[PDB]
Amino acid sequence: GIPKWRKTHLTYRIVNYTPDLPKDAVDSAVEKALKVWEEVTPLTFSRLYEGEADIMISFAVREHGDFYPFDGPGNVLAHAYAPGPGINGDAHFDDDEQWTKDTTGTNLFLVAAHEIGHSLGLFHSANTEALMYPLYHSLTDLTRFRLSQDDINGIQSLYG
Amino acid sequence: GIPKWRKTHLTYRIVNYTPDLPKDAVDSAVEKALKVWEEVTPLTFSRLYEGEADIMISFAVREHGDFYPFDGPGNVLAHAYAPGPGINGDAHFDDDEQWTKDTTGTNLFLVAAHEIGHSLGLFHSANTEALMYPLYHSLTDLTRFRLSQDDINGIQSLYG
Ligand SMILES: CC(C)C[C@H](NC(=O)[C@H](CCc1ccc(-c2ccc(F)cc2)cc1)C[C@H](CCCCN1Cc2ccccc2C1=O)C(=O)O)C(=O)Nc1ccccc1
Ligand SMILES: CC(C)C[C@H](NC(=O)[C@H](CCc1ccc(-c2ccc(F)cc2)cc1)C[C@H](CCCCN1Cc2ccccc2C1=O)C(=O)O)C(=O)Nc1ccccc1
Ligand SMILES: [Ca+2]
Ligand SMILES: [Ca+2]
Ligand SMILES: [Ca+2]
Ligand SMILES: [Ca+2]
Ligand SMILES: [Ca+2]
Ligand SMILES: [Ca+2]
Ligand SMILES: [Zn+2]
Ligand SMILES: [Zn+2]
Ligand SMILES: [Zn+2]
Ligand SMILES: [Zn+2]
Repeated sequence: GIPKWRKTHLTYRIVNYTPDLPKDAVDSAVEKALKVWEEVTPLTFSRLYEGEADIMISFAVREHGDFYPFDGPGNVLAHAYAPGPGINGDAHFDDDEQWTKDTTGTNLFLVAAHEIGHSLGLFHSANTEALMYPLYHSLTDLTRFRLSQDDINGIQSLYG
Repeated sequence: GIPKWRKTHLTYRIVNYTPDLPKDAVDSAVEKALKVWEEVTPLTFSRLYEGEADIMISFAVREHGDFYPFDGPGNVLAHAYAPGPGINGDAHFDDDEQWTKDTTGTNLFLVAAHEIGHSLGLFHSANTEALMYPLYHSLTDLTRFRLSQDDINGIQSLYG
């Protein structure tokens, strides 16, 4: 079993942008989310501006080309696929959500970090404070965010 | 993508039993859980008493031969793998839980039905009342259980 990338150097591409935030803010959020994982593993990510990258990142609403259509405001916020070729490893964000860079609304960085966890092969955690918990919740202060030991052990068991 | 069985006739085997309930009660719970899905799809399940079946069902505690050890009482109640050969499609139940046939404790039938959903290729639902919701909750009256329309649409989109 054990679904994981057979390589440690991964590429990603931000296929399109959400109009909720300025371009630079989307880039920063995605970059930060990736750094969260690079800090505790031997993985590195390189950005591509064309073609197909291992991790294709996009914002879409309702039916968007795959088997799982989004559901409008609320409920499912995004979805990501486990490691593998093609659609696998990709992360889609529901643009019917209002993506933010702060504590209000739906914070892009927080959700992006979680989705990338799935793209790397992680399942959910039972720890209510773990990044990989199933339900989203906003933080009072973003600087209070940190990976729980559960998150670290999980990703390290897969890579190193 | 779309992880699903390439066949509609599946076999299952109850590899071992939990001492929490009498044998006949475990068989009944598993049988009922399978019937839940047979009622809304063209799938059929046949029981095997030896060798490897597509869906291997077992009760275990802590480290049990796979990559994901159980965690003692509470937290993760069980885990099942998506369709595929070998360990894929299998469902493991944490025996550190007290499995019951009624509304108290951890109801085996309810959890088994959910796990089988995963074994068939389903992901979680955002509907708090759907069988495929991420968090377990006991019912006041078992006869009040029924698949939500979300559960039905999901399994039917995969099979028929
Ligand atoms: C019952 C759930 C639907 C509830 C819903 N949750 C989601 O939307 C999740 C949110 C993920 C998340 C969790 C914790 C933190 C966090 C924040 C701060 C922090 F400090 C720590 C952690 C951050 C992000 C996104 C998807 C859902 C995948 C669903 C299953 N599916 C379908 C599918 C299709 C294709 C591929 C895979 C899959 C697949 O898995 C995922 O889990 O990745 C939720 O909370 N909604 C919500 C919350 C508040 C307000 C409004 C709505
Ligand atoms: C944050 C969660 C951990 C919380 C926890 N949830 C679980 O344990 C789930 C329970 C499933 C379930 C949900 C609803 C109903 C129901 C009941 C009545 C009804 F009317 C309708 C519905 C029935 C069953 C089982 C696993 C967890 C998979 C975890 C991720 N992992 C690891 C992994 C390893 C290998 C393979 C795959 C996977 C994989 O996915 C799964 O989702 O299948 C919970 O609730 N605990 C709890 C609740 C109450 C008291 C004590 C504890
Ligand atoms: Ca991909
Ligand atoms: Ca949504
Ligand atoms: Ca939006
Ligand atoms: Ca199997
Ligand atoms: Ca447990
Ligand atoms: Ca037990
Ligand atoms: Zn999608
Ligand atoms: Zn998730
Ligand atoms: Zn297991
Ligand atoms: Zn589940």
